[PDB]
Amino acid sequence: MVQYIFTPWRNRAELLAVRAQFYPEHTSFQDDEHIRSEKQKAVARVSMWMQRGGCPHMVESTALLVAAILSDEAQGSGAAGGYAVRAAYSAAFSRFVTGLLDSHQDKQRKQSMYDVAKAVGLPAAFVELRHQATHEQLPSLTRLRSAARRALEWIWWYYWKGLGPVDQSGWVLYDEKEWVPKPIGIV
Amino acid sequence: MVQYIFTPWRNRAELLAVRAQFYPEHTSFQDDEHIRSEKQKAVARVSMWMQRGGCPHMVESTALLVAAILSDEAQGSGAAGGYAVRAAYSAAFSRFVTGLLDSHQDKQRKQSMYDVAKAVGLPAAFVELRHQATHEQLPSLTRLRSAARRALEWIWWYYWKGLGPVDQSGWVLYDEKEWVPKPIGIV
Amino acid sequence: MHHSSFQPNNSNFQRKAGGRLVLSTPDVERFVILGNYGVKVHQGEVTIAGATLTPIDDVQWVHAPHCHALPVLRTANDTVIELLPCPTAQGLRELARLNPLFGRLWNETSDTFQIIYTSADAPKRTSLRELASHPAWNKKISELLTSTRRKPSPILFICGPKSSGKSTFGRLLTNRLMTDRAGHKSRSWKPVMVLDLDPGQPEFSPPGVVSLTKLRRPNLAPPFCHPGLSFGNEGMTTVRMHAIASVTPALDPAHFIACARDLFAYYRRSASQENIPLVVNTPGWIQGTGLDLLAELIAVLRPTEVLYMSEDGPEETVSALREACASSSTIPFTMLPSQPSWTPATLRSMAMQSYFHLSPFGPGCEWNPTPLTHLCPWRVRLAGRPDERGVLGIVCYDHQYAPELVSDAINGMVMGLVRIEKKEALRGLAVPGDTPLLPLIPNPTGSPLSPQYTSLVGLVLIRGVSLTASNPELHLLTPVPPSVLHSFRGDELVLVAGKFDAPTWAYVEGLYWKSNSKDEVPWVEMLH
Amino acid sequence: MHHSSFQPNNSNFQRKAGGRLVLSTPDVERFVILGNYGVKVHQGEVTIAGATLTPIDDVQWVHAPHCHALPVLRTANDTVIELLPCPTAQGLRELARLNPLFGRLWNETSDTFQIIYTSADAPKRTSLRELASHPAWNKKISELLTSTRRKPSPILFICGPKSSGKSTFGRLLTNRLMTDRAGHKSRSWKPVMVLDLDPGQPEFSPPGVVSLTKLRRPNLAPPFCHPGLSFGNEGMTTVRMHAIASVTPALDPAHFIACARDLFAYYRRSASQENIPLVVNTPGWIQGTGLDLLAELIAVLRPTEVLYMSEDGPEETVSALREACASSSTIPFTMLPSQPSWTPATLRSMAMQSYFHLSPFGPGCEWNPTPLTHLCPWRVRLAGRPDERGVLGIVCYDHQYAPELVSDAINGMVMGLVRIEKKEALRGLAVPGDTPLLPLIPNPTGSPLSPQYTSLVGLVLIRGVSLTASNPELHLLTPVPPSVLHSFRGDELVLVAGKFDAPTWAYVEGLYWKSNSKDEVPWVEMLH
Ligand SMILES: Nc1ncnc2c1ncn2[C@@H]1O[C@H](COP(=O)(O)OP(=O)(O)OP(O)(O)=S)[C@@H](O)[C@H]1O
Ligand SMILES: Nc1ncnc2c1ncn2[C@@H]1O[C@H](COP(=O)(O)OP(=O)(O)OP(O)(O)=S)[C@@H](O)[C@H]1O
Ligand SMILES: [Mg+2]
Ligand SMILES: [Mg+2]
Repeated sequence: MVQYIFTPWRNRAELLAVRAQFYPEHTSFQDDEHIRSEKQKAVARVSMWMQRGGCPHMVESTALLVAAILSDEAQGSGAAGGYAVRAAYSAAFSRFVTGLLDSHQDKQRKQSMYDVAKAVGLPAAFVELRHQATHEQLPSLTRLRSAARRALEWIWWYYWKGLGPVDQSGWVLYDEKEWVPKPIGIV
Repeated sequence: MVQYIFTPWRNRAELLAVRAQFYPEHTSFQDDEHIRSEKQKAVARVSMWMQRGGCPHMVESTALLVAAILSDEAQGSGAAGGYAVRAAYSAAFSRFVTGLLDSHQDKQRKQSMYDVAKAVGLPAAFVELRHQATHEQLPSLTRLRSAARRALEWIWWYYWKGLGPVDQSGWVLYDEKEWVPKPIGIV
Repeated sequence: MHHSSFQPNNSNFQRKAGGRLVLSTPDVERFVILGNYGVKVHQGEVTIAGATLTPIDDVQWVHAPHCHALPVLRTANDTVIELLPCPTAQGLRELARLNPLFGRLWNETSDTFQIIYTSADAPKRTSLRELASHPAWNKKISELLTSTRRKPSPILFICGPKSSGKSTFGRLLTNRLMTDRAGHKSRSWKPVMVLDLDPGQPEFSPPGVVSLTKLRRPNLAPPFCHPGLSFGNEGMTTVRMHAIASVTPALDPAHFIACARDLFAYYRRSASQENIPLVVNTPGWIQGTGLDLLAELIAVLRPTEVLYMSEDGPEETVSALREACASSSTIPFTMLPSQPSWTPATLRSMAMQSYFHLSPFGPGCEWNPTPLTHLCPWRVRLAGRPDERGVLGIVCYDHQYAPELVSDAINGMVMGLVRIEKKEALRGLAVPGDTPLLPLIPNPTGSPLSPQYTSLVGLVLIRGVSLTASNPELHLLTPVPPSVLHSFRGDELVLVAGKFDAPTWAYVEGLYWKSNSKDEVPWVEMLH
Repeated sequence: MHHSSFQPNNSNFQRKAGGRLVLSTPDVERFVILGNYGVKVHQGEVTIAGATLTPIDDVQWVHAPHCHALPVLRTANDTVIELLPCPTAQGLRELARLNPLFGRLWNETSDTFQIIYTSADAPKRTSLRELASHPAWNKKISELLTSTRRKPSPILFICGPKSSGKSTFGRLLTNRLMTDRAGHKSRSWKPVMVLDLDPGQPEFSPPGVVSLTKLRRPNLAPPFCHPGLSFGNEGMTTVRMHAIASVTPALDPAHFIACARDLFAYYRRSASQENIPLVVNTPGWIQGTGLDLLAELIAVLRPTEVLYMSEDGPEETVSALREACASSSTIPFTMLPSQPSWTPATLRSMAMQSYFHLSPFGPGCEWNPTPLTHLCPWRVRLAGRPDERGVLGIVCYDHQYAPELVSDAINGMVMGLVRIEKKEALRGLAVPGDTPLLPLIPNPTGSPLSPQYTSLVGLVLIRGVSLTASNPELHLLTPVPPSVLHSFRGDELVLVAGKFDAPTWAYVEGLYWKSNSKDEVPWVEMLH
């Protein structure tokens, strides 16, 4: 009965709900407010899942990207000065690319990053940006904005779309007479 | 006359002033306000220098770290949600470590990161964190806070302290009679 | 009778009576014995896995799991032994119905223990190692022992690179120091204390907990055959434990060293009167932060002798260690050989799973084979007063949480009951007030509760939180006996929730039991 | 007379008269000639670096810098040549007093040009290469030429990996297509247009600018010997330029391709009437984004023939190129050999420095050896009205700035005067109003001004901004003649400030001149 795969979410309804919150566009002043609110909550939720353990790399990367984008567009003395936002983007991006490439690799000695990248179907632009971002002088804000958004959509067509449709009286030993065996979690 | 080294600042007074703004502690509600204000301006200034070209790696790293720290401590609906800040830190840190190690390296084939790290005098903790941060599951907020602050002080004892003490009438061809040859920039 | 070769050797007349085996051997004879069995020598001298037994000694229960190196029994001249069957082992055996991993771990026969002969008595599709003591190891142990007998209470600091034999060697040291009985016209068995500073794969403790243990009888059993010990004669008792909620201390060095200090302190106090050596085994690092930790540990503890089980180790770590070791005025540092499957992860998991099934009370400790789901949880209240509520609150280590997330985040994981000794612990935290939401104790800093002021009272597994309409409460299940639980007034009791590595085995366990013996299980996704 | 061997060969009677050299050679004779010299054949046929000269042809000024491959002059039978001295070259020569890099770049003798013989006529501490045409290259050129003559206006797309010979080959193609004069009973010299899409190390343009050039005479001179051309017979004129403010287009592919379209459009228009081939040379990438750009370029331009100068290139790039090339219905793709110091950086810098010293008016263009500091800047006003102010504002590409920073940030760097043709350019930007602060034109997007609506009018160097008390103004210096500058009303003129790689040479230049001929210089730190 090896058909046991552990996930950190409670069930499929929780997983789908989060997906909805991240991408209101496909799933579908006050309107913008509500959207921002939901996105914040979604990010928080994903963070919790990460702590719990055993969370798909794609979900993590998605969370990161949305976090950066959300931070960037924030009026009200919270625009992070400029250099911060550029860092947030670079971090999320580098992690995302490194993850994908490392995962789909062979167990030979030293096969090249570009080869693997092409084989999986990842645009060479992303790989190039990754190499540049880490070593050769942190990218400009505009380039990061574009790359981030493209990355998000690509992720959607790679992972998330395959997850469904698109619509001392303080301690009292529990009474050994009115108890019924229920699984762990449910009340 | 090879004694010509190009810098992006105007002169030593500008360079020292920036240093002062970054570290009010050693150089020395309303007080906190003023300090935050100055730090913001300092970060902006450094960014400009970076664009101008030819800027020491240490200054860049310093700017990044201060940017992240500054973003983290911001009440007023600008606390960036949580996941953002953690990314900003990871980015600044990874860049800083990668820079130092890559610079002080030999022109042999494949000498190890740890060896170089020890030789330069960089605590193995930082290197370990770098490796973990990039690949193995983005670090917790607390660890990043501590590491960032330590990094800043270390940088101060490595670089910044060695920079001084511690206390159509729109186009009119300029009159060829009242002109005096001055260098580029001065008026 | 019973002839074979290459692994064991011939015995002689083996008289089976009432379920036990009386075997006589009139020459040096060595034989392996897989299973669960009690030894009670009648005449002569037998050496079993490090402990020498003679006529005037109580029965010793030995568990020999087919996973690790099966203990070998060597008898020195004309002796008669009586091998008894183990009772409590049957309860442990039944645990195989709740997780297939415990299935292939014992004798695949009928009785409790089956003697092993040449090559064909082995179980199917599984190899069968054997404990063998290198000449160096044995000689070194002899040297330490003779020195010890003419000195006071030595402290042995054992360390070295991963999978080298640190644990095995420690086992030998403990058993031999305890049981030795040289020229004194034997003696009695001199007690021995063990300090386990290995959160990763502990001993005498569940995973994720550091602890100090006091041993009277020999330790002839793996870690997953006695994780929890009767808190507070009795064989093995536990002095003090601390919850370092991780499986890799490299998340908060300060707390780790602090814990080390507190535990060693207590050791100092009790050791001072009745002379008793202390054997401490470290996690096992060589590069990075870990090496630094090892250095600091050597500095704080100031061990009499340091044993590095590598002899071909990296020059950097050996050098660093030698420097630190040399620094504390003088410290003998000697290197010893080593020797080159079940990964640490699975072993750790087994330890944890075993712990929760421990029954709430030669024998050592019974096991209750009924699944966790079927048990009756403890119903703790949450809206009371700060003195008649039950749990004082919930603290979090290395990671905070928003209010809404907390209920879903905590539920399901493993936590630890932490008893506050002196009020000087929660000084600085905004302790909740009587007043519906979980009494989360905000801790912006991140750092854990000071070790000098709080202690662990055994891990706790949450199985359901229902805080609605008018009665906030938690349903949690623990192995801790009711006696201790009731005697704490509720005010001095905080709940710590950290990492611990989510008890994945727990959820599935119910399903396995139901299927083997012969539905919207949260977190577990069935592949249909 | 004048005998030697291995590099040149004997001449015959060399009669020196009035400063020129009349040399007769009655056999195939090849000789190198370093320096600056004008050729004017009297009888016969001479082949010089790709162009065939005969009696009925005007004097051709040739600059042969000791840096690149010195042109070789081969004469085909009994001919008489007259080598004239170059005048304007003297002005260029004096530039060595403003930067030592231009010092070691010519004949280290007395006159303007010195013939070279066996090995000892070479200057000290410097090697001396030589242009040699491989048989393959020459044969291929012949094939293209014969095909061209019996067809209309072909488009040759030259590309390949770095340092392979793309530029050199292009030079050959241009010179031969232009001057060839096969069996038609010679002709006249058929014009040729060149499209330079190499921001990195351009030709007929300063660095950081893409441009379309129209050539009448042969191009026998490196890039740093004619960067700027008389905007708007005359030898070399410039049709249109665009400011891609970088030295690596991989900062905004969209703009780059857009520029390519606009320029090619104009080419299409002018080419349509008078048949004229177009030779385009690309930057030279193989991996990453660059390869994609090359693909798109091939698609948009639809070249008649593609030449890949590698023959041993990486399989990935060759394959990719072949796919793209094949896609546009049919496109002949042929590979050619190559062959394996002054790095691109320094060469680029030299180009830029040369540009600003160009005198404001096969000969070509004079050079003014007076340092930039000594010149008189142009005083442009900043607080006027949106029609009588001078510069409409300052835009920034790929990076924004706060108000305070801008004044210090802009000052010192290189920018570009951009003329607005149609008002449809600044549509979307919050254009400043008359009203003291610099009229910064906010551009949140980041993207540059559309190419279809704006053009570049030559780079500008800022030497001082003083916006205080009541008279905001800028002091800037450019090579652009006053005639064009005045004729633009001021309203249709925006200033673009991007990257360009800071003109480090500018600041130091004043100091060098003062010292060689024989104080708080900003940005330059003297090592004392
Ligand atoms: N001489 C030996 N005889 C029998 N088994 C041995 C011997 N030396 C090593 N082993 C085996 O080595 C394995 C590792 O034993 P340990 O003592 O746990 O080593 P370790 O380095 O403590 O492992 P970790 O990483 O600390 S959990 C065991 O399964 C033993 O069976
Ligand atoms: N057959 C040749 N004869 C003489 N010089 C040659 C020959 N082939 C290559 N070279 C040299 O090759 C060098 C590079 O010439 P280019 O034509 O600029 O190559 P390139 O690939 O265009 O360089 P970049 O990267 O594009 S600036 C020049 O300095 C030439 O002197
Ligand atoms: Mg071990
Ligand atoms: Mg070239």
